[PDB]
Amino acid sequence: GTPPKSCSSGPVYCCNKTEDSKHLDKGTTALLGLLNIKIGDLKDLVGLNCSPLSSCSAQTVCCTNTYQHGLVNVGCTPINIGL
Ligand code: NA
Repeated sequence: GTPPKSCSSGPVYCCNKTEDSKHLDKGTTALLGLLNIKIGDLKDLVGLNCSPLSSCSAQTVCCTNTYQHGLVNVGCTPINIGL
């Protein structure tokens, strides 16, 4: 029948690291600048080195956008796909 659903949009991502969009470190801010992502328009979390799931030992999040094969994700919120 219906398949299981979690994120309203996109797949569940497994991200090595997540950061508050309003407290990014200087390295992450620079990388986003390099990608021409406008930081002031971001909400929630930024994920770095993210891959979509179809098991994750790091952070499982739902994101609005993924860039450069998951180097950076934006609009990410924590999600719990377990019990
Ligand atoms: Na762990």
